[PDB]
This record gives sequence, structure tokens and C-alpha cells, in this order.
Amino acid sequence: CDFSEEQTAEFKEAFQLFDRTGDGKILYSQCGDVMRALGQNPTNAEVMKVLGNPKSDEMNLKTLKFEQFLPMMQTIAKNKDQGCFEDYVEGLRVFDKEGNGTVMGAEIRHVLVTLGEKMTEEEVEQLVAGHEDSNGCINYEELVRMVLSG
Amino acid sequence: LDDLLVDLDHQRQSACNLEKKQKKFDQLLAEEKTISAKYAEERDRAEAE
Amino acid sequence: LDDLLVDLDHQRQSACNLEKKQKKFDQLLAEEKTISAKYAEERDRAEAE
Amino acid sequence: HNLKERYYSGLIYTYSGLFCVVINPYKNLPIYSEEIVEMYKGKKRHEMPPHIYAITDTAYRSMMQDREDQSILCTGESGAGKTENTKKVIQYLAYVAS
Amino acid sequence: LVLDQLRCNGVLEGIRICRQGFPNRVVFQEFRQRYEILTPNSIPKGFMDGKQACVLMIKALELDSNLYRIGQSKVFFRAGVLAHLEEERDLKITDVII
Ligand SMILES: Nc1ncnc2c1ncn2[C@@H]1O[C@H](COP(=O)(O)OP(=O)(O)O)[C@@H](O)[C@H]1O
Repeated sequence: CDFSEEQTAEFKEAFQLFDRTGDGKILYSQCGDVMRALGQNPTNAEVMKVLGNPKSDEMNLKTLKFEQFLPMMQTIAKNKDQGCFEDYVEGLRVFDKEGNGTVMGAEIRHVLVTLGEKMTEEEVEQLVAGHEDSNGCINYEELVRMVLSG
Repeated sequence: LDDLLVDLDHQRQSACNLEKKQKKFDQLLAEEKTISAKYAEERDRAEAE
Repeated sequence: LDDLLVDLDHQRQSACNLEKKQKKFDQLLAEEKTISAKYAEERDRAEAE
Repeated sequence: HNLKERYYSGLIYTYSGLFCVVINPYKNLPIYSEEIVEMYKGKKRHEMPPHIYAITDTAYRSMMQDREDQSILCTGESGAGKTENTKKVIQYLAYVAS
Repeated sequence: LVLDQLRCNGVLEGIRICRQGFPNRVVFQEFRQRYEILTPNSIPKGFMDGKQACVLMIKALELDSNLYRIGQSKVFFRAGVLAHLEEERDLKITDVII
């Protein structure tokens, strides 16, 4: 495998933190959580593709191991379709009306819930939380800068 | 009103006739996508191997 | 008469989709060849890998 | 004819440019539930069939975007369904704008 | 009874104004930021008049002359034009939101 052992040890240590799985295994639905916590930013489509296009019911009746999870993360790191933050900060400007580097939080919540891969109301609230202001607007630039540092 | 109806008849017939031949073009693009999809399936299974 | 205009507008508006479809045949079909060729090379590279 | 076909088929709501039309069904229809309210959550007017929930969502989105107030007015003769329409609008607003 | 209500309620007259008229209308400045992603390479990268700027966007979108009316402060649109631009706008940024 084209992956050093130094970071592999830390990856194994992080994967062993779940525990709640019977033993050294991992569920299909919980695979994305461990894949996104270690690093990278895979999408739902990418997760379903690397997982071999699992069935709807297969996401809760089977479990994988680490020998199969390592190549998944390897491919996600090597092969990816993400992009830098320069394109993200410029994409959110489409919703800016006045053009003063601010956008309404409700519009961002709606765009995140409907447009794209859709997100639950529990996640969008935590995402937009903290950036509350008097005018109810959230600077997309600061939002992207904070999300990139996460 | 009669001129618009007569003019719309040629547009409807032309649009329908043009759309008929355009279906083959759209099908050709879909056929190329389906043919290219075979490579994706081979590449997807290849990555799994 | 306005009803024919609405129908004519919808019929005339369809020309934009048909006109754009004509340019798409030289762009969508042309771009599809590159995507199909890229998939053929990706599957070959994936199989080789 | 369109109104009759929509009423006899189980469709009391019908759009009309910028204002929706409603017909009193005189019977509790199954077009009112939490699942339907969640389905209409964040959906354009031309994305779901005619329904008071769609008009309420459109008005809410317009108010949140243009920052301008709204008014869900209901006009009709005595016994047309204005009270039920207002009830459903308030329910949708309380379930969505919470 | 339904015919007598549709006459006084103005349902028929309320629909013709939306079809023959222009129920849609956006300000010059509001129409730019809300639809510039559709035709980015159309307006010169710099300062430009708000009224003349919208003319270049409409010309690049290949919109029929009978589907908009340029005024002194807003850009009118027929019933159903903004609905198509909204779907095309979201489809363009779909790759960015995902
Ligand atoms: N949309 C509807 N669906 C089901 N029943 C309705 C609807 N609208 C009205 N009704 C029925 O009609 C009856 C009388 O309604 P009413 O309160 O007179 O309406 P309004 O206040 O608009 O005149 C109610 O008992 C109600 O069950």
C-alpha cells in the first residue's frame, strides 16, 4: 500500500476509538463517520461508490473490517473530486444581494437543505450556529474559512 | 388568427419533424453514455479487485 | 388571439431548446466522446492497476 | 370543467396565476398529515401539486428572501373553507417556522 | 352556483392578467447578482450601468423579445420565466453546493 506506517498507526488508533461494534469491525452506515473524521471530505455519492454500491438494506445488516477500510481511505485520498476554498468562497456570492460580503442565514439553510445532497435540520442548525449577528446574516467568507480549519 | 394558425401549423409540423430526428441524436448521445458506462463498470470492478 | 400568442410563445420558446439542441449535438456528442474515451482509459488504467 | 374534474377526482386545490382556488370537500380528506407537511417543506410552487401547504411555503420563502411581510388572505362565501384554510396555514407555519 | 362565484370572485379576470401581463419583475441590481452565474462571461469585468448590464445578460440567455419588458427601474417577465431561470441557476451551482 502506498501509505506510510507513521500516519497508518494514528489512523488505526482513531478507528479503534469506536469500539461499540462487537469487535474490531465497522458498520456500513457508520463507515462515513469514521472516513470523514480521520480526514478528507468524501461525498455521499463517493462513499456509496467506494463501498461497492451497497443496497438500501445492506447499510444495517453487515459490518466490515480495517483491512477493507484502509484501501477505501487510500482511494478517497488519492482519487477525489473536491476543490479548494477559492471556488467555495466565490460560489456563495451568488446569493449575496447587496454584495457586502454577507448573506442571510435562512437562505443558506434552505440551500443546504434542498439544493445539493440535502442535509437534516439538526446538522444545518449546528453548522450555521455561532455566526449569529444582529441582522441575521452570516458572512460566507468567514463561514468557509472556519469550515476549512475544521 | 388564421395566419397564426397556419403559421403555427408549419412550426408544429417542423418542430415535431425536427424533434423526431432530434430523438435519434439524443439516443446517440445516450448510447455513447451507455457505452462509456461499460468502461465505468469495468473500472469500478477493477478498483474493487 | 392571445391564446394563440401563448401557444405561439410556448412554440417559439421551444425553438430555444431546439436551437440549443442543435449546438449540443456538436458539443454534447463531441464531449461525450472524450468522456467515453476517458472512461475507456480509466477502466484500462484501473484494470492495469 | 377543469374544476369539476379536479373536485370529482379528489383535488380541491387548483392554482390560478398568483392565487389558489379551493373547493369545500365536505369530508375529511387524507391530504393533511405530518408526512405531507414534511414533504412540502422547502418546495417551490411548481414542484408539488396544488395545496395550501405549498402556498404557505411559497409565502414564507418570499418573506424570508425579499424581507417583505405577507398576508395569507382567504376570500369566499359562508361555508367555503376559509377557517380550515387558515387552520392549516397556521399549522404548517408552526410546524415549519419553529 | 360555482359559475356565479367565479364571476364575482374574478377568477377568470385574475388569470388573464397573469398570462397576458407580466406578474414577474425584478430590480436591475437584484436581477444581476441573482442570475449572473448563468452568463458569467457576458458583462465586461468592471463597472457598468445597472440598466445596460441587464441587457447583456438577457441577450446572452437567448430569451425571446416577447418574454420580458425593460422599464426604468425593474425588468418584467412573463408568468413562468423566473421559474425556468431558478432551476437552471440551481443546476449550475449544484456542483459547488455538493
Ligand atoms: N378543506 C376542507 N376539508 C375538509 N372539510 C372542510 C374543509 N373546509 C371546510 N370543511 C368543513 O366545512 C364545515 C364548515 O366550514 P366553515 O367553518 O363554515 O368554513 P368557513 O369558516 O371558511 O366558512 C366544517 O365542519 C368543515 O368540516
